[PDB]
Amino acid sequence: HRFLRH
Repeated sequence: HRFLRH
């Protein structure tokens, strides 16, 4: 569930 967010 590695939901990146930058």
